[PDB]
Amino acid sequence: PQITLWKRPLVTIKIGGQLKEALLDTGADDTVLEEMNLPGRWKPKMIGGIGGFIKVRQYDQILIEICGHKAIGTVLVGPTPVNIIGRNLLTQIGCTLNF
Amino acid sequence: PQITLWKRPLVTIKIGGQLKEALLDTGADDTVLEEMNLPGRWKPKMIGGIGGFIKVRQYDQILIEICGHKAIGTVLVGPTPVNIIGRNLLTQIGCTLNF
Ligand SMILES: CC(C)CN(C[C@@H](O)[C@H](Cc1ccccc1)NC(=O)O[C@H]1CO[C@H]2OCC[C@H]21)S(=O)(=O)c1ccc([C@@H](O)CO)cc1
Repeated sequence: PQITLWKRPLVTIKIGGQLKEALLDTGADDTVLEEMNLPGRWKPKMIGGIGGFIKVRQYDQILIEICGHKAIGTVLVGPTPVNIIGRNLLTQIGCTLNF
Repeated sequence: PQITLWKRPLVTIKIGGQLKEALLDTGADDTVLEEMNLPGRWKPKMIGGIGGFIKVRQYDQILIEICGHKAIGTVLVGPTPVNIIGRNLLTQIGCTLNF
């Protein structure tokens, strides 16, 4: 679809077999989701945002469906203010900015 | 134009008589610019993201040019690590997400 930006670009995602709402975030390199249970192995990592750095659990090669488009990539889990879909997955679903 | 997301969507902007590089950021409600000494009145504000909150100065009705597209709206000035063009101005230049 074509998404205008008068409202937050919030979409439904499916990850680990669960539905969630997430923000399509072109300013994020990486995808960061709020605390949740995910199967498989993870590794502790750090990520920085506008306010500083947080500790996250990095899950690699995770299947995630975004607004009906499939991606498989890295997902960071930690105390982010909101679920954000970053460019690592936005590229996989073919997302571009247009004006 | 059309901007793919393999790399950060950085564009040149013109604000307060200065040229700067800024992210086209669908994940930001507002526009947040690195510290600069703009004239006029402002209101204090706090905005939060990954890592917590930063203190910014809210200026209203600021003229900004984004890739030759003119806009006018609110800009928040503070210690952000990157210049962020948020949805309040992205709508004014006709920017959409497409996949
Ligand atoms: C977290 C989002 C919900 C919100 N943010 C926008 C995001 O695009 C942010 C931009 C960014 C990019 C580089 C450094 C710092 C910030 N990207 C980000 O944190 O990405 C993380 C994950 O991937 C990595 O790559 C870059 C960093 C890592 S915010 O700046 O904090 C923010 C908060 C409140 C407002 C108010 O106007 C109300 O919205 C406006 C903007």
